[PDB]
Amino acid sequence: MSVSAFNRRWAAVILEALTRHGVRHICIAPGSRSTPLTLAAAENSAFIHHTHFDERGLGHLALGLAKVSKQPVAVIVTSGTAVANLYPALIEAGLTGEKLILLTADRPPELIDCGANQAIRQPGMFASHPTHSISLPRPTQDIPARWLVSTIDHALGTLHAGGVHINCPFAEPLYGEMDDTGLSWQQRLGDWWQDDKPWLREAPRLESEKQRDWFFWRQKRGVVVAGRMSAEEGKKVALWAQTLGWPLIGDVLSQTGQPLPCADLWLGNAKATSELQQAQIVVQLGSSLTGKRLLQWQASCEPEEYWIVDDIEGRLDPAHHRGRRLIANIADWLELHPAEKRQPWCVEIPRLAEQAMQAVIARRDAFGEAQLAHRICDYLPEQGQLFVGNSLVVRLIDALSQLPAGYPVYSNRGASGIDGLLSTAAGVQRASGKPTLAIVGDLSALYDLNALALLRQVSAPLVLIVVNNNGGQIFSLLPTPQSERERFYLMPQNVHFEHAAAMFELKYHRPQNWQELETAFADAWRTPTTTVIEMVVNDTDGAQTLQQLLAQVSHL
Amino acid sequence: MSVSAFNRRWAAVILEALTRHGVRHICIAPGSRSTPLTLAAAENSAFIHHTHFDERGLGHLALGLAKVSKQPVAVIVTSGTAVANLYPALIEAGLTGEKLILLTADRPPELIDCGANQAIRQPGMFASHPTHSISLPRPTQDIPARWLVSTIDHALGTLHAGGVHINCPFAEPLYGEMDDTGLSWQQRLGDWWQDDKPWLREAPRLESEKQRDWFFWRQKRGVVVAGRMSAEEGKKVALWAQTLGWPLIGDVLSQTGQPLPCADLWLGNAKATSELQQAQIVVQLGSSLTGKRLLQWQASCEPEEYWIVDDIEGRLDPAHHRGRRLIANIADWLELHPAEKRQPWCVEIPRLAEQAMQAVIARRDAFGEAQLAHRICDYLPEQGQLFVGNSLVVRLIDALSQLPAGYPVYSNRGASGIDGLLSTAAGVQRASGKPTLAIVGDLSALYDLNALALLRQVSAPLVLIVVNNNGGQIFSLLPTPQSERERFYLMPQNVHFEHAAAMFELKYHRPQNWQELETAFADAWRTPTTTVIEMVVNDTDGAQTLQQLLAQVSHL
Ligand SMILES: Cc1ncc(C[n+]2c([C@@H](O)CCC(=O)O)sc(CCOP(=O)(O)OP(=O)(O)O)c2C)c(N)n1
Ligand SMILES: Cc1ncc(C[n+]2c([C@@H](O)CCC(=O)O)sc(CCOP(=O)(O)OP(=O)(O)O)c2C)c(N)n1
Ligand SMILES: [Mn+2]
Ligand SMILES: [Mn+2]
Repeated sequence: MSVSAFNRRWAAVILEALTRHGVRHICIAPGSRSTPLTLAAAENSAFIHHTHFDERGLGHLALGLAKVSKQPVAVIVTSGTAVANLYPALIEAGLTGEKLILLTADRPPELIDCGANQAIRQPGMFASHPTHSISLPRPTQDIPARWLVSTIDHALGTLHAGGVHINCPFAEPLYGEMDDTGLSWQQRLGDWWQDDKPWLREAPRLESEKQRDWFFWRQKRGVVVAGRMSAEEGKKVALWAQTLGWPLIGDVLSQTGQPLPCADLWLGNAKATSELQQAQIVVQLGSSLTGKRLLQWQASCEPEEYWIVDDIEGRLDPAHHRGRRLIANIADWLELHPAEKRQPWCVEIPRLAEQAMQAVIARRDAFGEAQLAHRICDYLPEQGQLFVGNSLVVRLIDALSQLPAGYPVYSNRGASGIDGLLSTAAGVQRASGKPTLAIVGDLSALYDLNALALLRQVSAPLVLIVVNNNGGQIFSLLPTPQSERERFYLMPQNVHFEHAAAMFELKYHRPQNWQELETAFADAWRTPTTTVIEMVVNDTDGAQTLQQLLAQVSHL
Repeated sequence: MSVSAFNRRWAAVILEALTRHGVRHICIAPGSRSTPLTLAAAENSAFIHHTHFDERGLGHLALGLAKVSKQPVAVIVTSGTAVANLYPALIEAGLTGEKLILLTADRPPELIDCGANQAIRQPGMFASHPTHSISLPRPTQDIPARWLVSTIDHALGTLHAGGVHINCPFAEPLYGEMDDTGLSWQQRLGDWWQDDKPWLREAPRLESEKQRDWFFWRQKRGVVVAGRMSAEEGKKVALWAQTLGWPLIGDVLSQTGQPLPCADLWLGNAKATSELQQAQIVVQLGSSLTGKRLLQWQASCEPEEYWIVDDIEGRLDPAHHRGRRLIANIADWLELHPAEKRQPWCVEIPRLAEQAMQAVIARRDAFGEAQLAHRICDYLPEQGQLFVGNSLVVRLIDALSQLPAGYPVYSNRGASGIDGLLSTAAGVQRASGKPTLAIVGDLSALYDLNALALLRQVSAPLVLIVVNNNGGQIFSLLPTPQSERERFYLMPQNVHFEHAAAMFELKYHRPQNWQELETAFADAWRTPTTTVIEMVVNDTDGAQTLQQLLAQVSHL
């Protein structure tokens, strides 16, 4: 009888189904059409609920929660452009593997393509970007509940990685007190309601087999390249490479401890590339390599075989080497392909790497973003985590700093968007409950400005450093044309962030030197709140310092 | 020879072609991959160039420019999530007809699906929402320029309404001096380069035929419903209905002068709906009707025929009446189907409409948002335009005010998103150069908060009223459940906007009464700048006032 009640019973099956697949966090934006999902979510004691008014930020909040928790995270939005705003986070999840379950409320079929308010064509609107797409039918008791839960169970069970789009049409009436409509329909699932398992368990695992000729290849002159991986994996890779006696090129995202630091500099030295030409195999673990010199060396090197080990699917070598693409958990893969103690074969590169780091240390004093990057390991929160933004900061830390082995680093380096860094950082913090250092540029902070609202609720101190070099100064590093560079590339906005912090009642510091910066950090880590630290620097100093250090090390 | 040079020659053909189809405005966001497009655009003197750092706002800026200018507007963004951020404005354009030309830079095919930075699958990523989608091939001189310009001319030439997605892959190198690579390839177009017309002229017109039985139907008892249309159209429709003697129900978006105002109130009176039961034909011009009582009357009425005249395509009647869907320019359609002077047939409704307005007038004094809506006609800038936001404000103005005939009203009421209202208003202002009054709610202002950067550049005064009722109070009008209402619907953010204005160096007022509001208005219209006026009101007063006035008029 009651459409509004059955709507909520239908939605209740969807949300309860998700709890059987480890969904704990659910992120909700406001709306009317989403009522059945949102009320079902509110009533379900399994969930931790997060809310936000910007669906683009909401998507990135979910991304950050999923990134850290390694759990699928659900999102509820209403029909219309609210759904479209999830696209950026969905795309990034597609690339880096976060499991985002997007429950998107829709108008019923009778209200599509007839000029109805807030009604658009939603099925398939994210194209190939979701791993799974489910277009649910118009709710009816004539479709059994066992079908509905089975469909959700299939999507979640077979999900190796990435996003799921679950489009959810509901007809009005949406409101009214609940009667018993749909109760007997729900009760057809029997004691599944009191169970802790899915209705349908479908969970095939995707994994490459052991390479049986590894014991042959590990005897050769190899190189280990470490890309993005977990903090624990980084430590394991570091020990493994050391035992092999193979040089380890470690990305800022690797948490390997970077035993040959400043690779973006010493890879620019012909003596290094000459030595690396002796490598017969490269084993890369993880992906999304950061540095330009590393990506250039990757593109140029011609080992007999190039292997990439990672737990995400598809090709990961943009230079298309002859070799192997091995899908595996990195820690597991290392146990299957163990190192045996062997004499190191590289002689020149350790020397060069030490000289490179010394060159950077020689320039540590100036109060600039290159120096902040270089020294960032002095400001990492104890037992905390680092969220690095995109553009120059990730490149400068990668080139100029040596981050501690096993110290957790998080980022959005799939598509490397500057559109969701603050809201992602909020999710990263909330998921782990750890003190968090996040560092972003000024255009990045502006892009996701309203995410400062989310940063008013963190469970441990979060320091947000905004490096303000007045524009996108990556375009001063790149060889952009001088005539058009300022108006069409850099796009300086000539703002500061003191009033933004004040608007959201966040503590704010604008340190003018290292002493004030250290005092600001000392102040910030004291309370479970977000502190904004704006570091104002001269526009092109960071880019020019990198260029100068590159030139200096290349002549070593 | 030079890939960087040819990239720019290929892009130059694309941008020059657009100038032959009335594209004057181009909106550009920063990136490296977009370099060929962006430099080609920068070099082309036909364009007015706009920039912004948030691509979602950039899309809405373009939407606003197109909305007012009635010409196609181009957009350039780089590859990755930048592209995804254009979705909301593209969807809105699909519904209300703005011609947005989206030039989205892409990686070349060899860098897709191989773990390359900022490379995603872009062709088809907007699904069915663009009117036309072009996936350009990897640039090569082996494809003649005449094909490239012809393909663009086909897309723009046959564009009745809505967006065009032009995906533009470019391979590196992107930078480098221009040599003569591609010059002879371009010159194959001969003196087209000096012409003012397209290479291929393909411009069929889409239009319904004259209704040959109109002289029969115009003598029947009809009702005219006026939805969204141009300001000039509003005036013509008002005169046309008056001549026919048919009652005119005029939307806030119609600019008809609303001769039977407060329709959202008096349509709730059974005596009005009883009189309307005599209507044998309803002729609706324009669409996207605003008010609940009007949408409910539309759904319940059963005239012999229901006609909708509008210049956008497809079904526009969400109640699916037996009738006609007539595609035409509204002014042209009225000339093709002229009115005959006939005696008005409605007697009861004019009485009710007068009584309804008196009821609202009785409550004009309180300093609340309902009163602001009612009185807004008294505060319109001379020779200006109104941009009305979504949620309560558009509904309160529609229900409670009588806007002057022919006074331009602009809005985003296709999908009615609250995600781009400030940036749209910025585009609306820049397109017309007129003094602009924009009114939005607090969550709306937060959603598009960084668009205040754009409002730093207006060519005439813009007053931005932010109605702060601490949350989405439309969900206090809707029968949402009380227990979950605050956390999961209203989502109060408990902020003010004084610091937001200050951040972007915009004048700010927080008036405490009408005198102070009028003083703020007086100061604001004096300079070509944006003034922020924050009206802080009691959260649920506006909703409750509307509810009470509805009840009051229903009992007349
Ligand atoms: C949503 C979107 N849209 C546009 C872009 C293009 N884009 C970039 C990519 O080229 C960098 C990808 C990467 O890190 O590899 S970096 C950049 C400027 C950032 O300025 P900033 O925050 O002040 O920092 P700074 O440059 O260090 O001064 C832009 C605008 C994007 N990435 N995402
Ligand atoms: C991008 C997106 N995402 C979510 C929504 C859902 N949604 C609405 C639709 O229900 C209203 C469509 C309409 O106007 O017809 S209104 C609304 C809250 C607005 O709060 P406010 O600005 O403070 O104004 P107030 O309510 O008067 O206090 C939301 C969140 C949306 N529209 N667009
Ligand atoms: Mn910057
Ligand atoms: Mn509000």
